[PDB]
Amino acid sequence: APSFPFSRASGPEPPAEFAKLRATNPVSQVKLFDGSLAWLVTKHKDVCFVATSEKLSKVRTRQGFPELSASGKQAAKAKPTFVDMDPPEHMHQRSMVEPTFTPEAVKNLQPYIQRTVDDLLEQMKQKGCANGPVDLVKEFALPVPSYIIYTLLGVPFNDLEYLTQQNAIRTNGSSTAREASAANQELLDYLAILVEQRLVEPKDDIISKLCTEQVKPGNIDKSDAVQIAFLLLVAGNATMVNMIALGVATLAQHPDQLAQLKANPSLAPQFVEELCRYHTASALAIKRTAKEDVMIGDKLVRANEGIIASNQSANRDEEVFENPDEFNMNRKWPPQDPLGFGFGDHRCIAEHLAKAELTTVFSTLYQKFPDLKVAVPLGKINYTPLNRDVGIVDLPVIF
Ligand code: HEM
Repeated sequence: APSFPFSRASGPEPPAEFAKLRATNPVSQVKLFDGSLAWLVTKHKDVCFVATSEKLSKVRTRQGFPELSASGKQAAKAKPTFVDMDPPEHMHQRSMVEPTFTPEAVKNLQPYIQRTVDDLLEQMKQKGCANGPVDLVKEFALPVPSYIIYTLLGVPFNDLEYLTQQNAIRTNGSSTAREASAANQELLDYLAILVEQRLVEPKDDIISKLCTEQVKPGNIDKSDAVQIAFLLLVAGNATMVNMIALGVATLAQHPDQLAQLKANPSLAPQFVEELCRYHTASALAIKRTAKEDVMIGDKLVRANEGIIASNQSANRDEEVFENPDEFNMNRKWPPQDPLGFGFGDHRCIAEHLAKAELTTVFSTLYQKFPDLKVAVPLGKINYTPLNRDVGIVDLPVIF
């Protein structure tokens, strides 16, 4: 059994194993870091089944849960938030924060999303690139999702830049373990203080809603509120940064489609849909253990055996998406959903927010900077390490 996670075939490409497995062995066994074996599911239809089957559990203290590293194994010891819950606990806690992320609520946020993107682009213009390329990640891709989610949680404007840097340190590939865990503690300590404050005078933010509607009535206590707030910050931020940067790089690689976006900014939604299918930047989140024996394709998965469902592979499934390895913002979409945000009850709570952010970025960026160019040869883009989710570490641009 091959070791899993697989390595990406190159900087921007999924692992090569997935296409071979989809063709010849779509439910197969892989070997995890600790020697245990898990089942790997690669076809779109089977990923949807794993994501919705009531016979499968996300509870991480069940025998067989497929942790992919040693830190995940010890993270499993902490009190769980709704990301690691089964029904009915899952929606009980998830519904406490879902009102901010509904399509209606995200529509109302759209002026603020646009103002945030406008302000950060205007700052980048004023900085200019007269002394060399600037890093689109540090200058734009990182602060846009960071400022928005921090602001929604309730962080005041003056604290945004420090906390944005600290959260970046958490996931930066060249951080030492001491740097990353110190940045992590910095974030937890700040959120605990913000929770204490909102308990005394609530404002109009997510932490205030939790303190007022759940902590004070006793449905959760203030430490749960910290954990839930922390989850909403760290679950998707690094992914948002990577999606923005991957979108720019992808458009640099497909000049004809960038030309269409420049001439019709209203194509941004379709560009975003294809971006999230093609670059599945969160590919290791759909993991389960079997509560009972369950049949998947031609394989029997026994109780207490772990399953990993690759939405990355599913988003390249030849049986669902015609020419899946071509980036084509003008593709015709089948009835099946792309799985960039997962599927079923656990499907990304922030799907609408994430897409609204991505759509605002790509309908604005080239209107502001019509000559935005990646400043290094495209073959020299600094992608994330091949053993990690696809992403871009830094992206020098001129404009
Ligand atoms: C483009 C950016 C994003 C992508 C591609 C993405 C992708 C995903 C994926 C694949 C999952 C697993 C869903 C499943 O189990 O079926 C997920 C879950 C989640 N995401 Fe996102 N996400 C993004 C942005 C965000 C943001 C901005 C936030 C927070 C504000 C967020 C919070 C979450 C949470 C809390 C979960 C767990 C939901 C649950 O188990 O009920 N994500 N996301």
